[PDB]
Amino acid sequence: LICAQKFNGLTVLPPLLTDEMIAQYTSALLAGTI
Amino acid sequence: LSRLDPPEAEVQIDRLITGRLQSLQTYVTQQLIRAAEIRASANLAATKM
Amino acid sequence: LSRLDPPEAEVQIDRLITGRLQSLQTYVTQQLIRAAEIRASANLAATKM
Amino acid sequence: QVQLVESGGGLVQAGGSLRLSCAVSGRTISTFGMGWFRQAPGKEREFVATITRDEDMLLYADSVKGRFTISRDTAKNMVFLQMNSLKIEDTALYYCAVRRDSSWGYSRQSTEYDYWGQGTQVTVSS
Amino acid sequence: CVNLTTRTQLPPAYTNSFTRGVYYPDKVFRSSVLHSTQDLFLPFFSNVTWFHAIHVSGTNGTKRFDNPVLPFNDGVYFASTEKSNIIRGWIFGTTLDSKTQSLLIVNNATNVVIKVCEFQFCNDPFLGVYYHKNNKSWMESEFRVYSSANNCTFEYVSQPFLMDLEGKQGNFKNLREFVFKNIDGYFKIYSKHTPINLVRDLPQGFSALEPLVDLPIGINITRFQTLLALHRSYLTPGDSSSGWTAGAAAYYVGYLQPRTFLLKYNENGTITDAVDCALDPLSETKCTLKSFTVEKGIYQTSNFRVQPTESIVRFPNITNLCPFGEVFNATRFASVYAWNRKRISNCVADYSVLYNSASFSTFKCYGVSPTKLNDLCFTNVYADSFVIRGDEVRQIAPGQTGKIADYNYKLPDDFTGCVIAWNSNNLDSKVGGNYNYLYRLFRKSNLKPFERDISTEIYQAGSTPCNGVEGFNCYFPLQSYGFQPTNGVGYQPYRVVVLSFELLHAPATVCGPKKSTNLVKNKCVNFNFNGLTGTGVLTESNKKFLPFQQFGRDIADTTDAVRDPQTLEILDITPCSFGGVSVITPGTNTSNQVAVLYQDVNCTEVPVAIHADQLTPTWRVYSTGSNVFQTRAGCLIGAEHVNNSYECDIPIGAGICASYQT
Amino acid sequence: NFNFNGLTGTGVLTESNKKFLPFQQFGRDIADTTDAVRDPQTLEILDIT
Amino acid sequence: VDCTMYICGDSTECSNLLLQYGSFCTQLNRALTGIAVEQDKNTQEVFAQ
Ligand SMILES: *[C@@H]1O[C@H](CO)[C@@H](O)[C@H](O)[C@H]1NC(C)=O
Ligand SMILES: *[C@@H]1O[C@H](CO)[C@@H](O)[C@H](O)[C@H]1NC(C)=O
Ligand SMILES: *[C@@H]1O[C@H](CO)[C@@H](O)[C@H](O)[C@H]1NC(C)=O
Ligand SMILES: *[C@@H]1O[C@H](CO)[C@@H](O)[C@H](O)[C@H]1NC(C)=O
Ligand SMILES: *[C@@H]1O[C@H](CO)[C@@H](O)[C@H](O)[C@H]1NC(C)=O
Repeated sequence: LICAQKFNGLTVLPPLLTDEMIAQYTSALLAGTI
Repeated sequence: LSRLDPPEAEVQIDRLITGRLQSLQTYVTQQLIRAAEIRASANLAATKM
Repeated sequence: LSRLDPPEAEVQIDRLITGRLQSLQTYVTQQLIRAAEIRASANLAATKM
Repeated sequence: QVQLVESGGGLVQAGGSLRLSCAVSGRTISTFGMGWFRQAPGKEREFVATITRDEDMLLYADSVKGRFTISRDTAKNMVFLQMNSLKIEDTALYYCAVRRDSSWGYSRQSTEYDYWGQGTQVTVSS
Repeated sequence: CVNLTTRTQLPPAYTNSFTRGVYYPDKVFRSSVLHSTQDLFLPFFSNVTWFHAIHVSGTNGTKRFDNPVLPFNDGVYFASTEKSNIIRGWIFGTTLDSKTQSLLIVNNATNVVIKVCEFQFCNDPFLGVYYHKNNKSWMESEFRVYSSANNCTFEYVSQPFLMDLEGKQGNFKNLREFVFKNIDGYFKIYSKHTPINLVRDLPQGFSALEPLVDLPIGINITRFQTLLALHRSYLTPGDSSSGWTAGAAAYYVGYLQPRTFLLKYNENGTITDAVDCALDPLSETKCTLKSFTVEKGIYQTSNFRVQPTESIVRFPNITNLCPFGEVFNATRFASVYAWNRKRISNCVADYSVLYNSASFSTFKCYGVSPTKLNDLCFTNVYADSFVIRGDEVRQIAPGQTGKIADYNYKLPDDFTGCVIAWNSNNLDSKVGGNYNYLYRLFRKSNLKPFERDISTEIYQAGSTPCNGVEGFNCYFPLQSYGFQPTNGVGYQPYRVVVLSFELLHAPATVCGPKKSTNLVKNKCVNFNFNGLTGTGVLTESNKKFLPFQQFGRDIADTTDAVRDPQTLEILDITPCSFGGVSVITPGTNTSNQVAVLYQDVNCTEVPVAIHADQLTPTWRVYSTGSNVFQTRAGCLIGAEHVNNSYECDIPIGAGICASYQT
Repeated sequence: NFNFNGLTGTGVLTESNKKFLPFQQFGRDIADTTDAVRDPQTLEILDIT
Repeated sequence: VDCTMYICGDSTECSNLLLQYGSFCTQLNRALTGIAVEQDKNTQEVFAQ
């Protein structure tokens, strides 16, 4: 599991664009399209 | 480190370091190839958009 | 070579050779990856042309 | 046996403290023990604290109340020990030389040696 | 020739070094190259002692002259600014007497004199200078720096540096800087002289100290002291330094510790600018980028780690009142001739009660320490327990093997383990039992290894056998108890447990006493639970382990929870808080303000994350404060969180970004 | 093949336009490689190629 | 991945020995950072149109 990778140097950087922001971008694209 | 006096454990430490470094290098190469493939996929997705 | 005889220096020369070969292999792999990326970029540039 | 270098030894003195020490076989290595037991006929003998090879545990009183014993030196590897208050009376010979036992441990009944040996005949008892 | 120096002895002062103390690391030439090197350097914006040597002409004022012995350490930095030269040299050595060779550096009006001799340095060294009778110029009278040498080892001469004999002008333009070190046996001396236009403190300019000379004296140096020139007290006023005075002067001193610097080399090969990587996060990111100007953005400079605070060792219950230990104390046991043998991975007897805070010598270990037992154990060992008179176990104790005391109970010749003989009224469960039992003194036939005698052998020797438990030399083999007349006997009745070495098949069998350190939760510590070892932050765990399960493991096959061996409580294992250290700062041209982001770490753990040991005024300000902010990517310090939600300028993570606003 | 105060290497010595400080012995390039050496006997700056 | 931690960890002797391998760890860290940045770059290019 990704969440289980924390020992001996392993680190995960959170994405710059959060899932909510991606959803907002998709909604804006759909609104402009329609 | 504890089971051998440092002069004797130097060879074992060097071997372990070499093995771990080679593992890291191969992992990084695989990650680079996967990231190139994902970059191509993202370029295709942007073109589709 | 100056500070060690061939029979004993051979280990040190072999270590240097293997390390330099590993470095060169890593450099060549990185260069190949960059060359592939630039080939993709040049294909895109040709398509745009 | 060849006498080992030391920075003060012999019979104890009233009041104050004495940094009893003796040169160790190893050089620049502190992973060794030490024993200061003196062998001599009669009951005029007192137990002396011992230092283990690990050195984490100090004296028979444990590190809870003891103090760190220095066992590393540059010019000549040596072990430093602090002496607690004891009776000045003493009759055993003192000889700071190569130790007859190297398997140092936490045992109490263990002693430096069973018989006596060459050493100074200083005595203030009889 | 003074028993003890006499003077006012006022407290010393302090001042900021700024960028002074930069020297060329090596004789190499570089043109327009930013070279980074690790060597003994004076930290930037550090504190340097400001020794005061002045005299005030008036009814009252501050008059003093300081020249005490100071430590040498890894290096020394010196500076001086006087209208007329007053500090004429320095003294280096360990004992500062004739018991060890000491470097001596002095200056005069003809040449710089450097010599190495066993000088008997005075308590208050100085140079005696007095006005000439007719010439009216300063003249030397006595060289009160030492009394005798008794040995010569080296002598060198060099051209004089800048001269300033007679005081003139109201400025201290004659600034001289010197650096001394004794690494690799070389007494390297770096110095430079430049003019200044200030009356106090140090200049704000930058000037590298070019090397001058390198003396391979090779003598160990641990102490040093500065020297100056003193005028006759009865001729001129001033503080009576042991009966002598001097004119106005002022000099500084500093110390050097290992670190790395970013040196900028001019086109001509002269150092013009230097950045101390350990000065502030801006300098650290500059060193990481190997540039003196950093463009706006976020750069990963270094990695922080929360090192363990203390070591924790835990093991099964003490154990108190364990049935296995009851056998050794007062149930189903006898003397050495009939001791009880046991082996099981159930618990440890009550001897470990004293192994928590009252670890006396009861845990008699030979060749090894009791602590080593926790880290690792011996090979197959039985559990032989019995009752004897205190320290009488010497016959059976390890070390006395090899057909010396093995007749009563034979043990392997390589027996090097631990023997437990303990007794207490409070730090124990049961009192030592009676020792009235039969014993064997000697036998003719051999004995099986790691086993006790069972043969009923009788020897018809002797004429006057001893009487009672205590007496003269005993010759009869079989008697009620026994003692060796050649060794001390008659100690207090104690019960002794001996680890009978076997060195066969099953290893890591029953062991000796094991430590039970106090449990620490929510604080990073090194833990060792029954051989299993690691580092992390112990915390209460909701996991429900089965009775036979000691510790858990994740899908990655790494420990993530351990049952407490004493309280049988599950404790989670969490790795030490570690992550990257990203410095957030706009373009160096715009501003020098920076913000430090620590990845995946609680804001409360930032100060304890290997911080608080560097320059506090510059680093601690960004390591904590009232502007600390917590975000998903990590903890942000040095920046103020706002809800304006502008467009991203610097990528931070999880939709957050940093920008520079005025 | 040259050997200047123990500095051994191989190159084509030629005139050097660089200016060296009184104490500096030799010079190095950006990649930490010798590029100029001062002649100990005549203090002349000589490039290395 | 922290190269120094992964290969060695909290130990200091291994960290000191690994310095003999030049700057392999720095290269691997730079590559990983580049891939991480490229991920966000692709995400922004595909979505932020
Ligand atoms: C461990 O021993 C102590 C001392 O007798 C006892 O109080 C405690 O209950 C024991 N642990 C458990 C889990 O019973
Ligand atoms: C300062 O640097 C920034 C780049 O971060 C640039 O946009 C700006 O024009 C610079 N200003 C000056 C005065 O150089
Ligand atoms: C940081 O610690 C505080 C209190 O210890 C806690 O409330 C908070 O949730 C923690 N945050 C993170 C990201 O661990
Ligand atoms: C931002 O909002 C939080 C609560 O949503 C509030 O506590 C804080 O004061 C606000 N800050 C600003 C600068 O508006
Ligand atoms: C070098 O030595 C020679 C003779 O040995 C001499 O003629 C020449 O002037 C010297 N050059 C320097 C720079 O000292």
